[PDB]
Amino acid sequence: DKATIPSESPFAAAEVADGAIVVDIAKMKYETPELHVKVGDTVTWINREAMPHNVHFVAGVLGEAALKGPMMKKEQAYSLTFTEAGTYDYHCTPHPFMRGKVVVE
Amino acid sequence: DKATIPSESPFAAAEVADGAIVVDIAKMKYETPELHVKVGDTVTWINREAMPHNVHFVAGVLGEAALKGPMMKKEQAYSLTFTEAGTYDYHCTPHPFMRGKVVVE
Amino acid sequence: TDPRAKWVPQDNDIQACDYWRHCSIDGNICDCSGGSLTNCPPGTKLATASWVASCYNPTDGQSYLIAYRDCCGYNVSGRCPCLNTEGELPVYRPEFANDIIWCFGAEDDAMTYHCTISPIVGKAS
Amino acid sequence: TDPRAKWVPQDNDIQACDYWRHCSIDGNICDCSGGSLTNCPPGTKLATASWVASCYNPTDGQSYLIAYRDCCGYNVSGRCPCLNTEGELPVYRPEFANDIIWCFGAEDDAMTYHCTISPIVGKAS
Amino acid sequence: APQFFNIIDGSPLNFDDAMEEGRDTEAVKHFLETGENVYNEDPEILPEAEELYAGMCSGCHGHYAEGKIGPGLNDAYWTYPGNETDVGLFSTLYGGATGQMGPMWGSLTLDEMLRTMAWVRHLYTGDPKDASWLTDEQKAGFTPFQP
Amino acid sequence: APQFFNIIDGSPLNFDDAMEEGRDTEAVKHFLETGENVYNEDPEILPEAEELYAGMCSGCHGHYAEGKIGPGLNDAYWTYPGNETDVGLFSTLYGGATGQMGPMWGSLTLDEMLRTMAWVRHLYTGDPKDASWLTDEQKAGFTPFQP
Amino acid sequence: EAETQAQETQGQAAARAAAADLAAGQDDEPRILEAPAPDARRVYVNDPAHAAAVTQQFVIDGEAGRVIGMIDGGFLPNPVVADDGSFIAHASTVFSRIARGERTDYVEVFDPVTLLPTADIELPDAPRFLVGTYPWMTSLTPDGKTLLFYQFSPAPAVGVVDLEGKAFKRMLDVPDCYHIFPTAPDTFFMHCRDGSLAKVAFGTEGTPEITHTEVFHPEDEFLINHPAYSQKAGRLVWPTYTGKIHQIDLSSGDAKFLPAVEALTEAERADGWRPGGWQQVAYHRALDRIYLLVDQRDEWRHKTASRFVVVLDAKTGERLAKFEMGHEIDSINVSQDEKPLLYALSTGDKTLYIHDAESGEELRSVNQLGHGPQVITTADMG
Amino acid sequence: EAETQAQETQGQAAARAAAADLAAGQDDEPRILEAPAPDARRVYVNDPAHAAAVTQQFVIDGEAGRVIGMIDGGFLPNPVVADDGSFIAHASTVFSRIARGERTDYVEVFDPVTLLPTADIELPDAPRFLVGTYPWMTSLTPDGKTLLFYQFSPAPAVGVVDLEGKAFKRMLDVPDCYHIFPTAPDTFFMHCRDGSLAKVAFGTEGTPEITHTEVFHPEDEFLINHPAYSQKAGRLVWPTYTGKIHQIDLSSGDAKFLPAVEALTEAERADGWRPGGWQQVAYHRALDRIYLLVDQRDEWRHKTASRFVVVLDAKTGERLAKFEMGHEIDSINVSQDEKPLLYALSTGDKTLYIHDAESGEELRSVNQLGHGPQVITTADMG
Ligand code: HEC
Ligand code: HEC
Ligand SMILES: [Cu+2]
Ligand SMILES: [Cu+2]
Ligand code: NA
Ligand code: NA
Repeated sequence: DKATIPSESPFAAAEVADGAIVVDIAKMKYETPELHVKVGDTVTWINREAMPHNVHFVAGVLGEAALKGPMMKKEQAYSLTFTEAGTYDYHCTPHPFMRGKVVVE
Repeated sequence: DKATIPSESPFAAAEVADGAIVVDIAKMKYETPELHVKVGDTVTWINREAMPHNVHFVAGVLGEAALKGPMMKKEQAYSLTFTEAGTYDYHCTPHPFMRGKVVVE
Repeated sequence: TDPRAKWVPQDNDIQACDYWRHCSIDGNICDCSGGSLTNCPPGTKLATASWVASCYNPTDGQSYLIAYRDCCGYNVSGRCPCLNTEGELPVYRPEFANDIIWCFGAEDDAMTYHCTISPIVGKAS
Repeated sequence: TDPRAKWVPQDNDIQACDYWRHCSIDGNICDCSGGSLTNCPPGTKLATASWVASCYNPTDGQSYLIAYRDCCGYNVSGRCPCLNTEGELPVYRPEFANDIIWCFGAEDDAMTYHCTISPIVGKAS
Repeated sequence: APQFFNIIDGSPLNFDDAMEEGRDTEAVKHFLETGENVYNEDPEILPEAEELYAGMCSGCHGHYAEGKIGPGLNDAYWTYPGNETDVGLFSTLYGGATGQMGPMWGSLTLDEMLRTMAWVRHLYTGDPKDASWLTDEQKAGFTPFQP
Repeated sequence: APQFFNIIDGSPLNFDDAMEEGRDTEAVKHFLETGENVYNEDPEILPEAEELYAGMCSGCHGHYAEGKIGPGLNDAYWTYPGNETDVGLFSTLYGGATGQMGPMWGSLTLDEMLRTMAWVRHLYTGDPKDASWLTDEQKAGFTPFQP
Repeated sequence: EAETQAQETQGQAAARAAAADLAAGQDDEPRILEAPAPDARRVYVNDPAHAAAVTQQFVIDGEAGRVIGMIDGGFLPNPVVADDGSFIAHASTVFSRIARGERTDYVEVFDPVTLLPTADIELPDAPRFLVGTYPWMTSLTPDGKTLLFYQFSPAPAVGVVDLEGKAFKRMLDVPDCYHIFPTAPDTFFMHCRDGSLAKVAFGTEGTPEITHTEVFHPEDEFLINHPAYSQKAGRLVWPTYTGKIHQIDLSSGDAKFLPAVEALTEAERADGWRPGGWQQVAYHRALDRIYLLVDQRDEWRHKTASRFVVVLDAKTGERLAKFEMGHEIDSINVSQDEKPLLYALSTGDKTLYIHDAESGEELRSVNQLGHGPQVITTADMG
Repeated sequence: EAETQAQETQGQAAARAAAADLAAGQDDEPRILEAPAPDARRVYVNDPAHAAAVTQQFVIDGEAGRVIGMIDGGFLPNPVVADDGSFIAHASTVFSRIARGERTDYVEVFDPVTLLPTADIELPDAPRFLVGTYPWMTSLTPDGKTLLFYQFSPAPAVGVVDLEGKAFKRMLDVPDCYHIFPTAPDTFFMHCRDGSLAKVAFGTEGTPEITHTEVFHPEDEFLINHPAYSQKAGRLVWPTYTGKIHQIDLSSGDAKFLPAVEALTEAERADGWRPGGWQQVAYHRALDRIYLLVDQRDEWRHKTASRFVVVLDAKTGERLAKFEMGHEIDSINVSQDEKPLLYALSTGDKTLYIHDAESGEELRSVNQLGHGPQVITTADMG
């Protein structure tokens, strides 16, 4: 695969250490649409509003199968560690208009 | 393969050639249950009652596929020319209890 | 009306369950989904076999044998449902049983029930 | 009752269409086919995504965001149908549209609609 | 008296060809005069009638006239409608039908014909009420046949 | 006077690193003293402000600060809560954040920072009543930003 | 908007907990429920839906009058329930294009708690008999290891499905008989056109051994399509159009005809009383009682609903009670426990009325049971 | 049970005719009928059946108020009708085990007279958007040679199906826009999230050319999911929740925005009148008239049925009439002939009420139209 999952289920945002790579979700959008990280970094998405959101990578992007991430409720987080360089696009399952990408270098 | 259908659909009994081999159908049964004919003979079933009836030979008897003859209303006939020699069992589709047999010798 | 009361046939409306030729119909009247009293609706397959019943015609006082053939290859029409059992016999006497899906002989081996027609195939007792 | 009258929520019966958490539900109440207010019936698949709506709770005067997730992989239950549209928006604003079959994320990719649950996912405005 | 005609071509049956033995019986006289066959359901006759049917008819028509190589004779249906009456049944045997069912005025006496006929009516499986060839008293004692 | 600290390590901001030019303006004096940025929603300033944002921030934060390489700056959510205030926002520009967001004293004078911030506050797409950095006269005259 | 008193109490208790949970600070965490363990009061209601292409089965808790689950089915499926509650199954039929296209007959086995399918066994050459749902046209052998189904055309036959091995075995050639009443892992009885009963003993291979019993009913006596059969007791309760009841005891492995009984009294028959409906008979094993849906009706209206249920001692034929159901009932059945429930299903109301079998009093009801619910099935546990 | 005042008419005619055939000795010889030639008065009613796994469409002769045919369908199918009556089709969805198992999305084309399927085109990877039925979520191009359907997840797109060639062609990547209004064999418009219209010109291959129009409505103005579109006239009629009407002229191949018009009067909006239902708008090409389902209701009851229909001049916005439908109507439409019929469908009554568009008088009706009928489709012939 192109990434590993630290936590299969969402976890409390408060557990995200200061200084960690974070993409906040609020107002129906990924606050950082074009995130640039290095091979090996772990990205953590934190939903900041009541509206549930998740990250969804279609099949073939992070691996054979698509990665339909779990829905984060307010103050919940989800992480993904990228093990290979490249550009991986994603969107929010119920809100296709919500799109973002992670550039692994 | 083992028989030919002179007429696809049933026809009036009046058109039945006098002296022809005939199996009458009445009172829920084939009045001549064990008909004996010779290779090349054309047997003709004639329904004599209001209750509709037909002749049904399951797959493998008169050929690869089964022969589900058409329903005969009162005073209607249906014929079959037996080409190979052998015993050919048949029944009435809606009335599985109505059993018949044609011995070709 | 009373469902348990003796069946009283009429000869003035084929879309009503008390129409005389429907004395032993089970399902839906074809005339209500594009067919007619004796024809199948477009797209359906016409069965050859069926269950029968002797129905009394109040118009001429004669009884006729009705051949309840089904139009098949379609989901139940859902229009004009009727269930009558004049002379209807249990399944071990299939020739007169009407819970059976009489679709045998239909083109393309269609066996799904859509509706039933009420054609006369002869006079009865 | 009057279908066009303003919606009046209650907090004493979850099987009634006027139960407060159902202010924007579309389909059938899961509690009526083996599920519960917030759980799916046995044999069905639980979707992750859904449409939402802010529902007013007459009990505490607070408004909560309800996530209308569907239980899928089964034909419509046919029990307890309801259709409310408090704050419901057209399809071009999917996050609040309820004609959409919210089955995305369900196990085995089940996409058929069976019923809808009404769980609270947070407080609203 | 009844009309005795060949069931196929309608010509009068010629009783002059009948065997001389068995033309005198009281049953024959009564029958030729009234069209009624007194041997029907006749206890003192059936046993013999049965033997007659066994050797003379069972081979083609079946052990119980249910049908086999030939057509059934035990029900209300008759290819030749007149056979629902004994005058017609008799005419069938005496003058013959078609194919292998030809005239029997050479093999059976008039009396043997009526006896054999009785067994055929006895093998009837239809409703007694429909046994038009029977008197009321006989209808009352008739029971649909069963082996 | 408000306290100016680096938003990440909390060390005091060293104004000695500030450009010598543009420290004297009345805006800077007032801001440093009260923590108020008088350029907020100031029409005469908005044009230069937008240009200042264009050259220095749009590259990482997007043409309208909706977000890109860096997080969006146009809504109610802030990674660093203090940025909801102008003292906090300024502290972020002056001291920098983490990652690619470094200090800005080597690219903007003190006055230019306040003008740039004026534009960031201008791109705000929330309801006027939420702009806690705005004053009534500014609010009533303020309208959620739309391209 | 119409709720029954039972579902109203449930709906209220549910609101109560949800309100208290919220108030106590609990959070909603949606999951997939499991149905409660099957028990005596568990009852199944199958909806043939007037022969629609798709159908539904409702799994119900009779004690509470609550729907605890459902199972989807194809065209006119036949449901079966293991008496020991270890599993449930059915023989179904589907098409590649709703009601047209390639047909596929198959058998599915389900987990009684998760309702998940544990087996999907395809039947070769679409052999199922497509007819109004008759409980005994698809039956389970006493060991629950085999499922038997009837085939009408092109010839009378019964299919043998190995549930244990999850595989179709073979078709068994049978006389002109109908229905299947399993008495052993390799034996079952059928009812023949001639009025006799047929005993069919089949092995893993070879022609099955068939024998006939004496003809137990005249040709003008009509035995309904829905007789009651208790596999545990080996009792076959078969009513006629007039309410006359033929009881056959198969417990010994061979048919033993018991004294005929009359469900209706002389007075009632003289007043036009006759049985009527779909599942007209019910039989309680332990109590050895017979239940029959009856009413006053013309002789050819035998499939119409009935508003009364008479109960009689199956041994003495003695009348024990007569209940006024208060509704148009098409089918009945009972739970097999000590103080049984009397289930009365109305096809027209699409409602299951649950009564106390002793007093006949209506206890609760469950509505919205499909488009035309017709069959009630229960498990004889213990 | 009930028969419409037009059903009895047909039932009597058939009775009278059959009685005559019997009297004259004319024997019954059953055959498969063909539907009458599609005409201006032919109307289609699709029954989504409240999202059931299987559905039905009823072909109706609006003039006689008679059902002349039916067509089965899967899960939430999208129906289309060739304006020249040469054919009809739909995008459907089926599963291998009723509502579970492998999913298959496909397009079927039907002969309008025999109702026989002339094509079964499979859509790769189940791309259909499963949602309540919106007529314009699946559309036919002007030449009737291509069918376009919308895909919602995992990303907005529209599938191109070649009916002439009977094959799926490709999926088109589109912006976050919804609905499909074809204006040419290679062009169609869409409504976007930002309130603009999107123009999509697509070739046989390569990235489609996409352009946006100006934003024609404010963010807080909500446009219903059932706008009326006349492909022949190139007129798009899009109402808001308040009855405000946005008209877009697409004839020139480019969007031309017409003056907005208010379907409800100031007095009415003041008294709480608002449009409501499913297919809330109809548009008659020749007469250039707009029909809207309205009633008095709270603002968040926009999907409930209405009892009135107001008619107005599309060009001037002048109120021409206001009909009291006498029933709970969820959807309306009109025949496109000279003196059009006004179709009023009630999901609750499962009945189609046929009115005179000029007077608004109810002429006839057709009942028993499925479980929850919702979509009326007509062909603009000539
Ligand atoms: C085989 C050589 C036969 C023997 C021995 C008997 N019958 Fe026959 N019978 C035979 C045939 C092939 C037919 C059909 C004739 C036709 O033209 O259709 C018959 C017919 C009859 C009938 C007519 C029944 C009807 O349907 O109307 C009768 C009454 C009859 N046969 C009587 C009969 C008796 C009494 C016999 C023993 C003395 C007997 N048959 C012998 C062939 C043969
Ligand atoms: C790329 C080299 C950048 C340029 C040029 C600018 N910013 Fe930035 N900014 C960048 C990153 C990677 C981040 C995230 C920092 C973190 O620790 O998460 C930021 C963040 C900000 C913030 C914080 C917003 C919040 O949510 O708290 C602000 C207020 C900000 N940036 C402002 C800003 C201005 C005004 C700029 C132009 C002078 C500017 N940034 C340029 C990366 C980059
Ligand atoms: Cu989202
Ligand atoms: Cu027959
Ligand atoms: Na005969
Ligand atoms: Na932000």
